[PDB]
Amino acid sequence: MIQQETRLKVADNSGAREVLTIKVLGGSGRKTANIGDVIVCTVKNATPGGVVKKGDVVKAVIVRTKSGVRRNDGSYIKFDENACVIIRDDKGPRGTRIFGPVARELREGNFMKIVSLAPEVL
Amino acid sequence: MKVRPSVKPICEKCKVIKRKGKVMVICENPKHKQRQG
Amino acid sequence: SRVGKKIIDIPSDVTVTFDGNHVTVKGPKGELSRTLNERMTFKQEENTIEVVRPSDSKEDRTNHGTTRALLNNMVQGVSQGYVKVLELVGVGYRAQMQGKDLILNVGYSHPVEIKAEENITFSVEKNTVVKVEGISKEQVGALASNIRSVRPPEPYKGKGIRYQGEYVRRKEGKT
Amino acid sequence: TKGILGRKIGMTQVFGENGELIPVTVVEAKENVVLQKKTVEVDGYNAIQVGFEDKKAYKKDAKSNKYANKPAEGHAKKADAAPKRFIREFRNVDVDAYEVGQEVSVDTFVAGDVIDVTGVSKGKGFQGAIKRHGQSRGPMSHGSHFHRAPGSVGMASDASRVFKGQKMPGRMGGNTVTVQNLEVVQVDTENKVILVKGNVPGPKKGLVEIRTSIK
RNA sequence: AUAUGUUAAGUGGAAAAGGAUGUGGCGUUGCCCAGACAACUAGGAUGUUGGCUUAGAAGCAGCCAUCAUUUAAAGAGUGCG
RNA sequence: UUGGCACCUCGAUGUCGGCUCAUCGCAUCCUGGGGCUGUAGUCGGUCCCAAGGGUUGGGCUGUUCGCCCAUUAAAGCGGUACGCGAGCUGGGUUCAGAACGUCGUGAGACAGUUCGGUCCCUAUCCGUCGUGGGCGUAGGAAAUUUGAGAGGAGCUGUCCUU
RNA sequence: GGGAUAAGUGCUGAAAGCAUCUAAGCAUGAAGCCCCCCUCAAGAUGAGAUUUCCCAACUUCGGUUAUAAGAUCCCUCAAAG
Ligand SMILES: [Mg+2]
Ligand SMILES: [Mg+2]
Ligand SMILES: [Mg+2]
Ligand SMILES: [Mg+2]
Ligand SMILES: [Mg+2]
Ligand SMILES: [Mg+2]
Ligand SMILES: [Mg+2]
Ligand SMILES: [Mg+2]
Ligand SMILES: [Mg+2]
Ligand SMILES: [Mg+2]
Repeated sequence: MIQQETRLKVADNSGAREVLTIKVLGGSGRKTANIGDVIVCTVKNATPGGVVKKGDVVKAVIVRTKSGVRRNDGSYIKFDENACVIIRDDKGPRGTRIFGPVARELREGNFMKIVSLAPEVL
Repeated sequence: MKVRPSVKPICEKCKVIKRKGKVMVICENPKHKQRQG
Repeated sequence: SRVGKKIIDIPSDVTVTFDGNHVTVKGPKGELSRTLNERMTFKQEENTIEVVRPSDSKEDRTNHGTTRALLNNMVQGVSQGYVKVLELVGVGYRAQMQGKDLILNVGYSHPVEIKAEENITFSVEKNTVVKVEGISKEQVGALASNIRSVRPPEPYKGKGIRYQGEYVRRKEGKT
Repeated sequence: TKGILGRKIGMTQVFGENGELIPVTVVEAKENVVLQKKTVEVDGYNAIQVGFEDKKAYKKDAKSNKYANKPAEGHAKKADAAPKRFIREFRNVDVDAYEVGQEVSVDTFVAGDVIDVTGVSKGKGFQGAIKRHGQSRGPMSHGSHFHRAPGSVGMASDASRVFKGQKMPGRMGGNTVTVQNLEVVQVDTENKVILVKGNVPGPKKGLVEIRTSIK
């Protein structure tokens, strides 16, 4: 469950350290998001340098919610923080050094570049 | 189809007819299709 | 009604048989039957039919001249048979018979099946010319207007199911 | 075709092909018999009626429902049968099958049939507008005294009445409702159960009506 | 209810500029068994586009100049172009 | 809509917005079907048919409005005492305090600002949401049903193949 | 998914020798309309239908006495309130 005005850690070296969501894109009236959902968001704490800077409005994909996802075999997965990877409007990222574990459930959302730049996917 | 109270021939080849209670004009170019309304 | 004074409607070996209110026309390709009218009366004096209107009113003058055309078009497709020819234009439009029913390929994602009915034979000449043949002018006009509701002609190139001598109004629209 | 009566035992889960967990409602569709065959020549419509759970016979000083009465003896005697607690008609079935007295067993369905399950709801009692209907409640602070009331019930004096269909409070209620396009996943013939995929309306030991999908 | 009409819209049982005919009634009028009005198809001309000829334009940028007759009969082309 | 008129109400017809709950028109915002195009396609434009359903979340302003950030298939326009306060708030404003500007000799005033400023009601009838009792249904019962009718539903994106 | 249609699209076809979607006909045509789907429904006073059960005498039969099938009071309860 990630809605408007949730602070998320940014899980790569795209230039951002914290980001808050404006809208959950998708359909009209869409309230929450989970792993694999793209959100549009403004960075609040930014690294000095990098690419993005404080006050940019970026699109970004959800990796590793704290209220994680359910799988077809009745399995679950949950994480200790909400994280996020800033993408570059072709489902490809801005950085090359994605941090932290990524949920498996975005392999099927054509985020294969985010998977290959990541640590162990679970 | 141009609906208008004032249906008229626009060129000389356009003809004026009544279909189902309404005054229409028929012509070879389809820009002169009119029905009155 | 000058189509009603010329109410001769000259027959042939086709033998027109009245039935009182309506008329059946039989011949070499026969058995058409049509409930015509009540006011228009009928007389076969020696060999031809005749359609006579009373009272000279507007309803009796409209409905009389149609009733001559309803005798005459029954007795002439049973005499000869009505044919309306329709044509494909386009790069890769191939009509062909599936036996009794006709199958089009007009640029869709699917073939279009025009299922036949009685008194109608579909014949394709060279995959681009289709003939509809039959004995009644309304039934071979109705099915010769469903073949081109599949794909009507188009102004910018001409592609689509045409009639035989149709003048397709064309435009010159370039990028 | 293929109607049957049962009762809700409860709810479990089952694993399937490639280990997929699928939720499951166990329905004990036991001892159903065909109890009266109805014909258009007598009634106007073709149906059978199935009696579900047999109860004890006629007793003279019976004070409760588990002993049948004399109209229910003689009705379930015209078929060679025991008197049943629940009796329902099924008119989607073919009337030319189902001889009267047939024990319509649990293996009329195969794993993978689409079905409709008809049952009553739970029944919640007298409930208010934001629970009986999905109404937005008022603000809980900022001075307000409107929380769980219904809102306005009309317009002022054009329509000087309240229109019907107003969605006011009252009994949430156990009323009949169908869930459509459920699957049968597993038919245990010896236990006489059906595992239907998902949840069906009603409380436990209720009554269901598993018949095949009209869609 | 009689008698004679009218209207076909439920007009009756709410409008206007205008738009059309839809039928009534009353005229005036010019056409015609020397055969009209359709429609039938059949000659469609020619010097010649002649001139200003006009991007060449030869029914047509625009000035028309638009005379004779291949002719029973059509135009220095009615006109679609 | 701004008005005009002064007909109802001054032994009271009580409040602008917002909230909750809506409902109705169609002069249609999206989706449906068409005509025309100065419509190649992709897009459009314009007109016609149509109310079935749908028609976002924030920032600023008390604001209606408006601007703006995001979206969305679309973020329709109106009517219902500018719908709805014996359903709610009371920010806006006609109360007493105080202050500025301005005006007045003054007490004061502005319809200029600014800070603060008590929201009563146990539902009789109608109407609505549930629920029982009585009687009728030409014998009395138990059980299953017919459906005259009424109500609910009804939206739509994206992607892949062609 | 069916019917019937809107705007539209036609076929045949006169009136009006032609032409003409209309006048007589014949089609086709939408998230709309009617079904289809889901509920609720014989207080549907038109009160429906099927199946099963029950069958009285006293007695100006006025009524009473009892009762049938069936219920209910009461009592134990909740899947119901
Ligand atoms: Mg005009
Ligand atoms: Mg709320
Ligand atoms: Mg009120
Ligand atoms: Mg009227
Ligand atoms: Mg006065
Ligand atoms: Mg409209
Ligand atoms: Mg009031
Ligand atoms: Mg003061
Ligand atoms: Mg002073
Ligand atoms: Mg204070």
